[PDB]
Amino acid sequence: SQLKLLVTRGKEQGYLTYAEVNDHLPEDIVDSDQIEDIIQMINDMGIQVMEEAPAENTADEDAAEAAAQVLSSVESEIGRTTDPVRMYMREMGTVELLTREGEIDIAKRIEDGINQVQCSVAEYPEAITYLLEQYDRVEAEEARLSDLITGFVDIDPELAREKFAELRAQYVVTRDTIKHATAQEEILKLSEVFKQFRLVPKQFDYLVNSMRVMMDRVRTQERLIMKLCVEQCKMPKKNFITLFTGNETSDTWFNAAIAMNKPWSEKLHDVSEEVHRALQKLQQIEEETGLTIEQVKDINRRMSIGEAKARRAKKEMVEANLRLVISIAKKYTNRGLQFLDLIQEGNIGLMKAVDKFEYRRGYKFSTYATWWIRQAITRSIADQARTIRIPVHMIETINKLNRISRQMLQEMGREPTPEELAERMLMPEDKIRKVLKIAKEPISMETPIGDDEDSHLGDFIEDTTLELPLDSATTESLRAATHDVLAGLTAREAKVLRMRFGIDMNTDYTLEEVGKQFDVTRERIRQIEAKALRKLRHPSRSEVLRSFLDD
Amino acid sequence: RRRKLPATIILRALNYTTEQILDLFFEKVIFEIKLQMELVPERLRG
Amino acid sequence: EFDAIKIALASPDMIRSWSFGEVKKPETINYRTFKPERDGLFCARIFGPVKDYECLCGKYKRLKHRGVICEKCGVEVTQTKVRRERMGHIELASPTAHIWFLKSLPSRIGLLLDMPLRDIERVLYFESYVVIEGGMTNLERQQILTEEQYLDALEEFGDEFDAKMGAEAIQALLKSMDLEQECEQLREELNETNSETKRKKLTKRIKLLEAFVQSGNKPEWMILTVLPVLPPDLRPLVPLDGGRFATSDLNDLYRRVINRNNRLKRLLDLAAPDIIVRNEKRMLQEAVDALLDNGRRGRAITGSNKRPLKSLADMIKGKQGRFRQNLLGKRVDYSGRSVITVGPYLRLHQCGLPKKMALELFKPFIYGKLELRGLATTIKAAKKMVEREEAVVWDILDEVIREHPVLLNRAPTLHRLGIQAFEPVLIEGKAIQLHPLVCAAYNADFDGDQMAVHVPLTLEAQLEARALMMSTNNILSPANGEPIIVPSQDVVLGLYYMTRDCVNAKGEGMVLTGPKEAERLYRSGLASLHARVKVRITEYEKDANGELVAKTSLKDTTVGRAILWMIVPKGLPYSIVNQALGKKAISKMLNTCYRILGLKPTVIFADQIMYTGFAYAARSGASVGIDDMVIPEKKHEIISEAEAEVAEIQEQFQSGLVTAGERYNKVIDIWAAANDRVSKAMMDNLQTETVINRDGQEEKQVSFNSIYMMADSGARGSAAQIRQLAGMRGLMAKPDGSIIETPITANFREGLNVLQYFISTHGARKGLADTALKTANSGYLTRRLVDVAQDLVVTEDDCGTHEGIMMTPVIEGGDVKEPLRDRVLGRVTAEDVLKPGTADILVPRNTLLHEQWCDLLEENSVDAVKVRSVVSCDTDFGVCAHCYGRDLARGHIINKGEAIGVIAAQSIGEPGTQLTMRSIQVKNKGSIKLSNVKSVVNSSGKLVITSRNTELKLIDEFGRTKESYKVPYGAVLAKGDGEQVAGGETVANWDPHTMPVITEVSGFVRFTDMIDGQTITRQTDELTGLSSLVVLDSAERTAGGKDLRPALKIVDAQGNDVLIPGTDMPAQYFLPGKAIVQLEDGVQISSGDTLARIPQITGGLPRVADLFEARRPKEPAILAEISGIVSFGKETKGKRRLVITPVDGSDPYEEMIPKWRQLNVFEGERVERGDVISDGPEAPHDILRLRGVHAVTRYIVNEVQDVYRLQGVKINDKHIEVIVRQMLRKATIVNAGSSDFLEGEQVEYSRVKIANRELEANGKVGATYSRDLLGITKASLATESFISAASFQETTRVLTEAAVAGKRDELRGLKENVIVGRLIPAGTGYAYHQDRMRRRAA
Ligand SMILES: CCC[C@@H](C)[C@H]1CC[C@H]2[C@@H]3[C@H](O)C[C@@H]4C[C@H](O)CC[C@]4(C)[C@H]3C[C@H](O)[C@]12C
Ligand SMILES: CCC[C@@H](C)[C@H]1CC[C@H]2[C@@H]3[C@H](O)C[C@@H]4C[C@H](O)CC[C@]4(C)[C@H]3C[C@H](O)[C@]12C
Ligand SMILES: [Mg+2]
Ligand SMILES: [Zn+2]
Ligand SMILES: [Zn+2]
Repeated sequence: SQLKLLVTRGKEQGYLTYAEVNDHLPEDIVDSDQIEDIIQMINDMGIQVMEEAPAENTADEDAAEAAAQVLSSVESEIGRTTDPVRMYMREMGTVELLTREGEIDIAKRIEDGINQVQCSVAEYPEAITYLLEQYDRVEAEEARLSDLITGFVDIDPELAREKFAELRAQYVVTRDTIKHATAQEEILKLSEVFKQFRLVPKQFDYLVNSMRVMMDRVRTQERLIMKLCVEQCKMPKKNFITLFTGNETSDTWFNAAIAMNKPWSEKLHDVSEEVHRALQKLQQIEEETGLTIEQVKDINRRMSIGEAKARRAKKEMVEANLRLVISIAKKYTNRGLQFLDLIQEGNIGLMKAVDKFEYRRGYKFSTYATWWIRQAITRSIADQARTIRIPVHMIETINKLNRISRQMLQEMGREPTPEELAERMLMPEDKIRKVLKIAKEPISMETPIGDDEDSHLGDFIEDTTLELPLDSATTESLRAATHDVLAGLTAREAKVLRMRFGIDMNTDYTLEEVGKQFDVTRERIRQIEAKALRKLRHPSRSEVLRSFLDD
Repeated sequence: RRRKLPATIILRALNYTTEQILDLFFEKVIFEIKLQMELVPERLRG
Repeated sequence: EFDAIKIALASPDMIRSWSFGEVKKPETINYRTFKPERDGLFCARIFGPVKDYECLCGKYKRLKHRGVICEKCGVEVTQTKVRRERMGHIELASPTAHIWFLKSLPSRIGLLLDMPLRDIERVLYFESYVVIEGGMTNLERQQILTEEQYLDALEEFGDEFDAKMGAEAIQALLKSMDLEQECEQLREELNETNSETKRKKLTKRIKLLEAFVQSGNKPEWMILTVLPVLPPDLRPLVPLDGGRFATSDLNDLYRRVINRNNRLKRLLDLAAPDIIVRNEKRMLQEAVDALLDNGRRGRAITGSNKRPLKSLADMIKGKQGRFRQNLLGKRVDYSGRSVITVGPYLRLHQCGLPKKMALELFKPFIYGKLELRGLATTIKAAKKMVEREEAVVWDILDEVIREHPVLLNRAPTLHRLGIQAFEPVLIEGKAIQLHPLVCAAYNADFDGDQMAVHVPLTLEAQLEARALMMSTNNILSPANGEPIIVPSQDVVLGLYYMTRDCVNAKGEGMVLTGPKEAERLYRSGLASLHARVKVRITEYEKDANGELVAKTSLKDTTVGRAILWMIVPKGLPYSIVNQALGKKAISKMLNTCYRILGLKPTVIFADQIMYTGFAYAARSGASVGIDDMVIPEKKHEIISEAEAEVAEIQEQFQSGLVTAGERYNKVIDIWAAANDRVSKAMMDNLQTETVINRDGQEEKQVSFNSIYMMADSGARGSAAQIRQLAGMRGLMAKPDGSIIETPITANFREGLNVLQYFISTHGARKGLADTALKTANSGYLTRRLVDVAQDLVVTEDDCGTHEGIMMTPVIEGGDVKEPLRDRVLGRVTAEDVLKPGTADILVPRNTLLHEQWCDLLEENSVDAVKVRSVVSCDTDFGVCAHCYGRDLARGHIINKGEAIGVIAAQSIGEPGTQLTMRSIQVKNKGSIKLSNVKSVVNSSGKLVITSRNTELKLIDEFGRTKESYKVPYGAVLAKGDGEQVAGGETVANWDPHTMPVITEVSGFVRFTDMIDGQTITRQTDELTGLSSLVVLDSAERTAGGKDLRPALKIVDAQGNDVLIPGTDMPAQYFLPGKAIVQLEDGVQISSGDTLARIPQITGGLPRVADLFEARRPKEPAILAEISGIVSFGKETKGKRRLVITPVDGSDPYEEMIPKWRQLNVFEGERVERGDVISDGPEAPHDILRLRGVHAVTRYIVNEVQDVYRLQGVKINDKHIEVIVRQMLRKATIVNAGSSDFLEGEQVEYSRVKIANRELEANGKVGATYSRDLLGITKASLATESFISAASFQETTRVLTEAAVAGKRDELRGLKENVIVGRLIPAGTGYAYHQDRMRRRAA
């Protein structure tokens, strides 16, 4: 319609004026870039913007028809945006802010989730043996006492050692008392006394990961059995639910299920070996677990639920905190890094805050974050803003000098001198000159340096690693002359010289191997080489080789 | 150099009413009610 | 080595196959040890060593270790130039779409998915979801779902639901697709979808799918998963002086991509909220698209400056890209430039070269020749000897230069004579000396111009310089066979002065024994150079089979002519030097020598002419003074008279008796007449003198005034410039294009006052500003014409065709402006030229018409010869030598391997900065002849024109036309066919207005349906009251009469209705609207009586450009789309309707003739296809369709030669037909026949032509077609090579189209072998390519 009217003239004249296009342009508000998009869309069939009123047609109809169809779509469009920052503001402008009480609920949800996870990992106490072994090795002076554990939930090493002694006593009195009615109570008491301790995040995560590896091994075995008993044998799931579940340890559910007088039971004969190996691995692991796998399964389910609750909790905290970072980031727009990059770097510092924030101390987040965010923006501007990376320390020093220099200029009405800068700062003066040399950003090799031929700066930079052609001809001339002066000699001495220096060969053989082939003991071959040299030395055999002696 | 819009918009943006716009731009022909009109000899040039 | 270049999409496996390692860090080099970092963009363990044969740690430093990987760093020890070839790769964290295949206007991804671009972009930028094989749960594949819709649909659908977002969704769509099944479905649909738009879309899509299937690609390769990384040495980080570094913009883009990819990978492992990961993926997409093609969809990306960064696409495309600049326009060794001086002592094959410039250009030759003679023991010794400039070095240099041509070239190479080969002559100084006779070829003068000199190195290059490019081989213009080595300005003045008589000079009436005695008398002072004497002259003539028979006689001539006769070679006559010998006489003399004697005599003769002219121009002592500019004695009287006349006109205007518009023209004409009078008086007072005498009586003779001598001889200047020197400056113009009424009445011998000078300044600056535009516009046309015609080559000896054009002289109304000789010389006859008596064959056939044959044709006075043309050659992919003609630069039939397209383009283009964008009265005596003439005896027995194509030609006594006048319809001719006429004998007259309506027989007329007040109006003359019934148009007449058609059928006195005399149909002559029926209603009339009386190009270079670009005229003349009887039907329907019901054929053809048009055909008339209905500018496309190919070529050559002829330019018609041959080279198929082509399809004419010829030899039938006419731009666009096309078209469009099609290029054009750096298949390299093709067929 309106666009079609604009096309009408375009073609009728073969050209149009910026004003007429902008006016006929659909009222459809366009965010500049959109207007930019359509201008080329019109340029697709070919048109002259010409801010003023006015050279041949070379446009394929296929391009033309496609541009026409997309042009029609532009009118039917509503809010098409080809700009990432704008899209980001919109997708972010869809989450409400949180009030002061709005972090307490989230924080307690996080604390409850992590407490559930801690108890669930606590229920599986087999790790306690690993913790005890680590403590024993540490007490063997393999590591620091305070590095293994960040204290306990109590403040002195003697108390920690007493608690470790009690833990070991309970472990030994519970492990050796399985014989079952009361063993569960002993295990519960052991877990409860272990709950009073506090572990470093790295060791706790390692224990969790080891447990996950064991559980994934068990799950791999179970799924291998399932695929070897269902896909190959079409074993009804009802049989698996009835037999495998309930015991989960013996071979009765599989080995003794072969006599069920069913086709799948008979077909299990072919795959009995691999499933039997899987059962053997499980029996061992089931013994290693020493706990009903179903109970473990429920432990993992509860842990997953707690982790999901914690993750979605912070999610909302970080959505309001994305609402932020946009402010701090705008403070470094022209610092050598692009805005969306600054914002995304801040979002990571924000995540780091939310996970390390304690509401008990009642800090305004908007303050336990406005730092973590700026630290992450500046760290980035320092580690990936220059093509030639500079250490954070050198960047700090350079910024300090650029400041101390501004003040000295304002109070001296004159740029300071490498000497006065050294005096005002605390640097050996030569260090100042070194830091005042760290070349600024590389120049663009396409920088226009023209007005005659439209030539760029990179066109005038020469290649310095090239051999001149009179040096390649000179080299071949020596490679020949040498053959003459040398050939003008007897065979054995010529080969001695050839081997010693490497003429026509692939190694500068030392005297030992030359003697091996020529049978001798160095001193003679040394003798043969020296005669040759003094010989080729006299005039009448070394005039052209002399010429090759630059002088 | 933006999109053009009708001129009168700006006048309305300057706190002008339609009556004032017409008073500024156009002259006035009066009519009386029988059905008599005042005539100015110069107006009916042709 | 290689014989083709294949192009296709790259699989991720292939991209990993190219790479030597993965780049993982955005690092480039260390900031203190400036060494490459471990896994960065300038690494050494991925891209190779930074020093030849050395590791980076330094353990392995000697070549003896070449080929091992040091374990302290893994840097293979090899050559550092391997760093210029090795690629890396980057593993993207998320698939990314290639911008070229996503945002090319046809949008290959969208075309292949049948999905609009907006949906693809929305899914791409995480705006909405999509369905990838939704399955059997009410889902539709490729269905767009917004986020909330996806959420709510996920509910109650426990199935996977196969929905995704982002470039991975697009990749899944492409991967799950099957092309063969789509082809099957499309065929099934095309079986029963016979609807225009629908079947068109189905055919388009099945074509695209079949092409993609054949290409061998997979669609999922359009989505990037691995990103290649360019070798470091093509994007270097070079250190500069002062510690500064220079870097390529690609390093910034690569660092951006790597930073965002690493951030995305790190952010995926932190399980961040999906908003963050979506934004990171969008950023990664943006960074990759900026790398591949910056600012194609976004706005841009800028570096430290505000300039946009240069991307990979920006390094191939543009006017600076590799596919352009470097590859045909690079810097060259063994070359140098300098300033040019005259050097009048040189021979045409020799140039003066500075000794110092030659000691540098020929340095390696000097080293070699020194070492070969023992002067220097080694090459370093030789380098020091030449450096010291020893004495022996100059002798060795003189030996090296002896026979070794050098190519000289002047700035704008506009034609091939801008590079020529010369033998050097070592000279002192620093300026090149250039033979004067060559200047015209270079368009060079000696006021600061410079020339470049190149030296051929190989043996073949030297031989080509000596045999092809030498200046003594190129003395004829390739545009026209005329010599281009004619003496220019001072030679002309000297030779004109020498051969120039005067009334009474020393030694008049003497009798000499020969030229030698004449020269002996002049140098001894005993005779004047202008002394009418009698001399015994001996002249030889080849009046035999090459015998040179001698004749001695006693000629009457001056001393100077006899002296000049000494340099003329034997075979020429004596009348050539027995005239005043101006500028054109000398060119005629050189042409005669060339055509009679050959090439070597012509070269010797031209040098002798130059020497003699220079000598005697010095001798004359000609000069220019102020008294030489003689102002007329009556100038002021003429000016006063004109001023009085203009004053009288002005005072009358002030009295209101003349309008201002008319008085303006009156004053303009008065001043033009005054200017003409002044010029005539000046030129008559200047061009003659009085001299006394042999006896003592007055006698007039041609003046020896220096200015008139320069102007008359053609040496320099013209009467127009002498007019501004001695007459009046004349009439100026205005910035508006108007002519200022008052002229500048002063000349330059006087002075201009300040006002007149201020007026003159405007014209000067206007001209200065124009010249530049003309230059820029002539370059455009030449580039476009070589792009179209570059690969046309003579590839055969004789195609054996029997068709050709019919050459006859071109006559525009009056005299003939181009005889038959110019148009037919050098061509080959297609048919025997029968003697005008029809007796026997004059030239049998296949005879190259050289000068002797053309003289014979002039003797027999035949003016119609059929000649073979390029545009109608049967050769496939080329042209034969017989259909071309002869070379025009060599003078003989053309040779196989000749780039006739480049020659044609350059010949048309070079003369274009010299082109500026601007009743019958039988004059002679002859027997008038008429053509296509229908007529009937009038009342006085005079003839009446009853034909729309009537032609009158003043056939002369011999039967050769000398005038051709189109005879207006409805007019009467006094004389008749065979009736001899005379001067001013207006053969006929006709109304300058109002097309008359004539009948055929004398009889009464009934105004049937001609009702007054209904169909017509009683407009009887108001004053004379004479019946003037006027037909009323549909709206003009009553609605009832509107349907009624006004008719005036003839009726006999018997009361019967007369039938058109000689026809059964009654003599009804329906009159259209406005028809002036001054005749009374129902009135008897005479035979062919006036039944009624219906009421009544750019120029210059833009005219030529739009003539080759086949542009349709704005008011296209309408023609007879078919032969038959004209008529009409549903009128007023916005456009009147017409029909030509074929006499026997059906389909009367209906047309929407716009009513505002003025038809030329009576509603009842018969016509033939290609007959004017309306009238105006003809359209080339109509002419090709209605009339044959020979009738559109004749139109273009004649239409484009008018622009050139008007300006005095002369170029042969061969060159315009080779361009036209390239315009109509595509054919549209009409009936598929028994061939394998669809009907509505365009194919190469040379392809359909051979497909059915081979089919016809078999037991099948051919496919019919209709030829197409294209402009030089679209015709070019159709090249079958993506390398040649990528040079002068849009590189991005060419490479995306070729990659998806899996195209392959086999180098056989001239532009693709230049880029790849191998012999072009045209000239000396035409034999190489032929043997290559032989071996390949093997
Ligand atoms: C105006 C034309 C552009 C070109 C002539 C100008 C524009 C920017 C200039 C360079 C930059 O300043 C950076 C360096 C500064 C050093 O001091 C001298 C070298 C250095 C490359 C400069 C040389 C030159 O002057 C440049 C290329
Ligand atoms: C008309 C534009 C001026 C241009 C020709 C001048 C202005 C600055 C000059 C360059 C700079 O010095 C930086 C480099 C210094 C190296 O030593 C030699 C190369 C290098 C590019 C110089 C060559 C040349 O001299 C430049 C480009
Ligand atoms: Mg000049
Ligand atoms: Zn190493
Ligand atoms: Zn031919």
